[PDB]
Amino acid sequence: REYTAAVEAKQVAQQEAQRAQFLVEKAKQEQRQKIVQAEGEAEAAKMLGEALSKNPGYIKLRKIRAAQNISKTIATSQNRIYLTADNLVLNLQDESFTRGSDSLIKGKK
Amino acid sequence: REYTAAVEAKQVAQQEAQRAQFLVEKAKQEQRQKIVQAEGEAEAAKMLGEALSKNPGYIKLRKIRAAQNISKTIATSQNRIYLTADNLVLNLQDESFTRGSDSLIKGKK
Amino acid sequence: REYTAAVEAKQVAQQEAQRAQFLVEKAKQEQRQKIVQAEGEAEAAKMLGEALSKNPGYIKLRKIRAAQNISKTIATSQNRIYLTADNLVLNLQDESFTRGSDSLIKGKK
Amino acid sequence: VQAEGEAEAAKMLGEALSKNPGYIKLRKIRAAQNISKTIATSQNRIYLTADNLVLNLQDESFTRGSDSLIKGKK
Amino acid sequence: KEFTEAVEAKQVAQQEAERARFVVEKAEQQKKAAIISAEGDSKAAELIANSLATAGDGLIELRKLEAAEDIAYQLSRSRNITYLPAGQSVLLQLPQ
Amino acid sequence: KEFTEAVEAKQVAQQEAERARFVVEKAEQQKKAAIISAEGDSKAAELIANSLATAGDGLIELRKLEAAEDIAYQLSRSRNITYLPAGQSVLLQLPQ
Amino acid sequence: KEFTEAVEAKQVAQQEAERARFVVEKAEQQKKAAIISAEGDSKAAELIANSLATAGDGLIELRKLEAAEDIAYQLSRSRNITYLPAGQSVLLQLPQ
Amino acid sequence: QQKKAAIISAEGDSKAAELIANSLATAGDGLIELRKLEAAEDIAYQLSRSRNITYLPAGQSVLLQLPQ
Repeated sequence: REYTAAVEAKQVAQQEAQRAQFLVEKAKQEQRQKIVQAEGEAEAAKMLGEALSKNPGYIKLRKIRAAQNISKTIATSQNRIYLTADNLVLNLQDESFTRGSDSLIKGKK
Repeated sequence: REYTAAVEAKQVAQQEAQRAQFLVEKAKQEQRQKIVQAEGEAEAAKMLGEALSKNPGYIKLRKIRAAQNISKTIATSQNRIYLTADNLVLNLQDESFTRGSDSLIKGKK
Repeated sequence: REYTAAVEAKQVAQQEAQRAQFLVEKAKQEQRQKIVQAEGEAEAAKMLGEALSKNPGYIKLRKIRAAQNISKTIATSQNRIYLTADNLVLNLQDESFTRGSDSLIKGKK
Repeated sequence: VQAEGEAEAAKMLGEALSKNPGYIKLRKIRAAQNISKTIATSQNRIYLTADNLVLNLQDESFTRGSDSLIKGKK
Repeated sequence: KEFTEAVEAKQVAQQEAERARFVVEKAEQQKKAAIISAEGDSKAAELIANSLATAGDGLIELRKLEAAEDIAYQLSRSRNITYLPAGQSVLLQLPQ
Repeated sequence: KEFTEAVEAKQVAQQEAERARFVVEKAEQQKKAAIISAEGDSKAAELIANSLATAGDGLIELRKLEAAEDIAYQLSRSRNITYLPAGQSVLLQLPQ
Repeated sequence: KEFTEAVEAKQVAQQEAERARFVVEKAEQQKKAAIISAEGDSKAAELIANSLATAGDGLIELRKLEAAEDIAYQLSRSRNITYLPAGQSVLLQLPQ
Repeated sequence: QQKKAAIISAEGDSKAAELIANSLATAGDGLIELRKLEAAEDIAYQLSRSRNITYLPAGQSVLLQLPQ
């Protein structure tokens, strides 16, 4: 079973070493394609880095809008979870109520 | 199957690269459409900063009103979020009653 | 049972020990085969080490993007998990909010 | 006479096995041969500690659970 | 079975390698498209960033408050969502 | 029975040994090709690492925010997953 | 019953002594064979350590992470897996 | 007779230890792991026939509400 199988495997492995350098080429083309897919991801990466790493203005607002896209997606989310209480600062009558978001005075944030 | 598919896909790929420049135009248009969704968001942003970076007043008041609205739709929310003891002070008799209600003092807010 | 079994074992073992030095050879070729499969892996590894060891830019973004890939997979996941909720940092009214994504300023990440 | 004999077996088995109950570990095994002969009629529900059976196989509790013996941890 | 399959794979792979040179071209074009769409999103975002940086954190927090209404709106289409205060020593113990 | 089995194994071992020498050569070609698919991925990764090192952590955090939406999208196609604070004395429990 | 059995064990144990002689001649060879298959694994590994030392933790990390796609592909056939943050007072519990 | 023979059966398995023990004490759990994986195949055929196998956390003040 494995004797003729291995001999034919050696011959087809000559053929497939030729076709495996050919795979170098073809999967190189699919490599550029997948590079380019994850590099549209990466151009999102660049764009957002240059835009919002100097100072996260919309990365602040995207902590926000993407915690809310996460929690516009928490519908699927059976997930038990825990945010923090001083996050939603449901501390309405508190000293640290607007320690949470008088951090709007930049420096606390 | 993948041979005829590949060749037809190469010809369709030439015509679809032309249509892909057309797609670049169409996606600049979608660029504008989502630019503007979050730029109505951003009109809110620019003005809310100019009116609150002075001192977060509607942001104080909108932590309060977003806590109120968060409660308000916690009503329909099954969420086993909570609050806890002693800020909305319903230790209705307490110093903390004058440290959650007198927490409204500026400096403590 | 064990007498004839042992005698046939010894004879079959003479020819099988010839066959098993021959297995040193055979398993050596399988050795190099497994070597080169996990070397596709390994030189992907060398290349990624030049990609990332210099600076964990995509090590950071891939902690996170593998988070999201692992997550697209955690669809099937039952695995009961945690965050540190200051990881997405959904801290939707908080100072620690803009400590999570003022880590955008390189150095805290 | 009886108590001296039995509790003196206890005496000196005790010194020998309290420099280490290592023979008592090999005796877990050998008295377990006898116990596989006999205790077959049993229902024991005996939970014990993690680091015997293999696959705690590279964290602290088992690096001192089986891998302990590396000179430096014993 | 691997001989004819290997020959057809080589032929299909040459067709796909030329088609995939043109698909790397297509991928540059489709990335113009995807960059510009994800940047519909993200250029809306950068103009929001400019608004919040020049004006301050106004709607940083106020879409952290308006969209914080989304928390109470949307948390418990499931049944186990909640939170836990910080600056403290919480004994977190997730529900069952 | 082990006699015939082991002799057959000897002949199979000869053929597999020569086979596998050339499988190692074909695998030099295929290691290049697999490095190349992993290059699709990993070279997207080189350009991402360069992009983020040059431009800070924008999408380090914004695939932690934008594609963190994936976390809510996916975490819960089962019913016992969660995400939960720290920076406290959190004394985590996990459920039945 | 143990008289004939004892004599048989006597003779068969001498035969097994000689069979042991050549079973670990065979097992000189079989130690080598198993050594060498595990060496295929472990020399993929020698050069993997080489690749990730001459280059670094790139894919020491990313075949955690690209392979964490596999973490999630493989874990979930089970239904009680977890991963829970450090920097806390976790009293980690387990499900039922 | 087993003075000789047991001391010897040890000599064998024991110094199988001696050698792997140098392997580990020198550098660590390298074939412990790799034959965790040869194990995976065969041995964890056997140990996936076995039902429940959890893991444990690390780096925390860990505890456990063990199965009832």
